[PDB]
Amino acid sequence: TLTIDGKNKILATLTPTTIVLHNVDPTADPTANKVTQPVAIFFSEPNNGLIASEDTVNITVPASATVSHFSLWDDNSKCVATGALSSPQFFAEEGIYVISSVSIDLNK
Amino acid sequence: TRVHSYRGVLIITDELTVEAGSRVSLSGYVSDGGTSDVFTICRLLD
Repeated sequence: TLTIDGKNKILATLTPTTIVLHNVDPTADPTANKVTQPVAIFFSEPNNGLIASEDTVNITVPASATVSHFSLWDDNSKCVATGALSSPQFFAEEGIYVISSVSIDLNK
Repeated sequence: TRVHSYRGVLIITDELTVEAGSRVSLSGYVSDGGTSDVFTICRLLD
């Protein structure tokens, strides 16, 4: 039942910095199934209680790999949030996976 | 909390240029006569 002023004055401290891709749904503390090497992801300023990534992030995906779930990480090597990307994909060969944006939101 | 993400397109930028060269080769020598027709001895008269 938080208010926008609150909502915003909360996610400002979150600051996720790293994103890791996973083949299957993450566990309570996802440590296995890490398919891609971690990469930096620059987030943005809270506004209306939701923060979204600002840079189109490109991640190398190894051959014969599938990507369906992601886990954001902070600077303390502690997984913050977990979810699933809209469209999974199989990379039969060496390729690059692109994420247009990820939006941590609290409006629902 | 949603945590729901999105997905984009693979956009890449590269600058490509192909180049070539040129060289001019010439072979000449001082004229010492020349291939003539009917090479015969002659007796000029004025």
